[PDB]
Amino acid sequence: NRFTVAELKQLVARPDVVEMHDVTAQDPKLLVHLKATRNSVPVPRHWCFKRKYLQGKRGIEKPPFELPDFIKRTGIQEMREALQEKEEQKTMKSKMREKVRPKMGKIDIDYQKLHDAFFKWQTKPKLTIHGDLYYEGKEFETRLKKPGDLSDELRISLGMPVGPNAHKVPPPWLIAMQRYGPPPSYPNLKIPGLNSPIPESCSFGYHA
Amino acid sequence: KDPYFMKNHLGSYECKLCLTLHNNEGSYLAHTQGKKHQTNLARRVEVKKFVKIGRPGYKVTKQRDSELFQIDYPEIAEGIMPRHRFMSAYEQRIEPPDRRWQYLLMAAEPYETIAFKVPSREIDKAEGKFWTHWNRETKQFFLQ
Amino acid sequence: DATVYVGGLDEKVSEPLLWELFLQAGPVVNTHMPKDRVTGQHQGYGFVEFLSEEDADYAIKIMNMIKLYGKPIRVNKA
Ligand SMILES: [Zn+2]
Repeated sequence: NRFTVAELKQLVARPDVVEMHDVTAQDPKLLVHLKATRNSVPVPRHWCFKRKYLQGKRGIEKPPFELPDFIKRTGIQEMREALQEKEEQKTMKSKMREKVRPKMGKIDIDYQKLHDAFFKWQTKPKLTIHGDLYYEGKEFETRLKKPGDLSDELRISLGMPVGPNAHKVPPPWLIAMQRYGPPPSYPNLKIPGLNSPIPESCSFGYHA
Repeated sequence: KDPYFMKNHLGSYECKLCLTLHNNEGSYLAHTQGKKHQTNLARRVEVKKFVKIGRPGYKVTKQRDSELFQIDYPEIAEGIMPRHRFMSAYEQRIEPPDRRWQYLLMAAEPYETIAFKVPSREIDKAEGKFWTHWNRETKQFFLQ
Repeated sequence: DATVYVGGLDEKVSEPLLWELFLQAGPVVNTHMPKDRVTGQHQGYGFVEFLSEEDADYAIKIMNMIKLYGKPIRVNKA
């Protein structure tokens, strides 16, 4: 009755999406068609797991919270942190004494700065499109570069200063590329001092 | 000095090797005893506890040989012969500068451990069976 | 045939840094970068898979001229 992954991959016009469990459904052709319909999003990854979706975030320590910058430029973090560290020294004698004789105006910052930071300097955050669901590892897969450019980080590790002089700056594989040819797999790569002008095509290289 | 007790981002406590969550102060230190913590401690005594220790410096008699230390030791009354070990200066109670040499350490139970500085890299072998002798009757200890 | 061995890698090197470096010489399909999982430490070597043999062999020929953290990188056929 349940035909295997082979024949289901043969039947469907897009066998990219049909997985191990879809042969065990109650309507495989419909399910794999809806899995391959256009702008739908897939089922969350933890429907088959054993760990209740986030009880694997046990031992990892994380930062408390980064306030957004427009709120940090109100000084509320510095005043509130100083006030908590002042209140952490108080005994219960002075904690119940300043309950009946309160010294007020401890922060009393202003209202024009707050109304500025919520209306003048409001910042659009970094949102995401509707397909991009969340899984447990998501914020630590951050690794997700091009030929002809090298990052500052990689250039520090290589000892390769970014400059425009295409011959003293180049990557140390320049001499070998002059001898052996340009990349077999980048036919349109242009390298300054080889097949691109040295001072003109200073971006290290470019596909053109 | 527990190296696995963690406090997380919300004011609870966690065993880090066990990966376990605990609500209050008293629920971690009642978990350190228990079959989850002890067996994970084993996966990651009595003779050490009952060592008699007066800490009495014996008398050594160093002497330049050529082809040796002579420690007079009062009675142990046990079968176990005195033991030597070569130890580095890297770990110490005060940890001060100039660490970088080796000590030939000698010990026996009731009484104090003795150390001998070695500045040369190699001259002898600080081994137990190859190069020690125990005159248990007169109670002088040997090592060359 | 499409995979090269990379050696003499400082353990501070990341898989993204290896990817950035070797994509200058040809498109890279994948990188296998062995790690002691108990200590979380890279082991001084990696395998870089190119899309074909010609690309990998070209890489080997042009790849012996890089120092990463002052250490010269070795690239060999495997
Ligand atoms: Zn535990």
